[PDB]
Amino acid sequence: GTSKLKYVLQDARFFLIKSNNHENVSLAKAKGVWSTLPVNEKKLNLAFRSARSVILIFSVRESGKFQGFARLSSESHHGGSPIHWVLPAGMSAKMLGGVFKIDWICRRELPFTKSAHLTNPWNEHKPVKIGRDGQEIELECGTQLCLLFPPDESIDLYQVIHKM
Ligand SMILES: O=S(=O)(NC1CC1)c1c[nH]cn1
Repeated sequence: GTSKLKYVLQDARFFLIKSNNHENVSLAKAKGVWSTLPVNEKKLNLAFRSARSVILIFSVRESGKFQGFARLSSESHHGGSPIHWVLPAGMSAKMLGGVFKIDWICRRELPFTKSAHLTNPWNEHKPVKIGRDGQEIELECGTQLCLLFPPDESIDLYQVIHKM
């Protein structure tokens, strides 16, 4: 069903994450972590304190798809075990902010062709697939986008609900 998912998404905030490669999304799915540049790190930390759920929706550049979505479970923190991200050319690990813990809600893919009817008011009402890394997605658009993903029957949202 979709009822616990809708509960998790109620009054949530949504952010588009545009990964340079599949390897970084694979690492995030395996380890339950994400790291971003300080400009986005600051936005996500502010959002984490402001809302019952902050949802990251992931898309690998040139894939034509989203790869899933996850909920922030912490603010960013430094000093963990290093994560061997595959960084964009011209970028060192020192340029990253801290590490966010995340709980995956859906690890299934959604092709952009299925989200063509959804536009993001916070990005000039362009299709929600369009946006820079860290673009906030307005509540209604973000909720409908998440509801379009195939259900991920491997995930039990009971655990996610208790952290809210
Ligand atoms: O270099 S990043 O700020 N973070 C990670 C490498 C994991 C980034 C690039 N594209 C989206 N986010």
